[PDB]
Amino acid sequence: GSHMLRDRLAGLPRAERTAELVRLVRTSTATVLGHDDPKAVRATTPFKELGFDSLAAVRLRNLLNAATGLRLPSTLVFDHPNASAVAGFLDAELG
Repeated sequence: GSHMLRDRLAGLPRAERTAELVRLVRTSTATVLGHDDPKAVRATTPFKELGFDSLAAVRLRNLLNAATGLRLPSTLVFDHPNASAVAGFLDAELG
């Protein structure tokens, strides 16, 4: 109906989920830079290059919060070389 939304959220497969969070992570990531340009990301892009450290590293984690439910690890933007990774760390956090 509609309320089933959630059910669908936690009802989607890992793939779709990853392919979903990824897309978000990508846009979100680039968003942290203060720009809506995904062309500046390919999932497997260098986060460090993207311009992530602490503020930009948190700004993303802050948004990613609405993409996972938690505050994500402060190292998330450290152990993750690219978004493709973030998708994982987040997935593992979702699983």
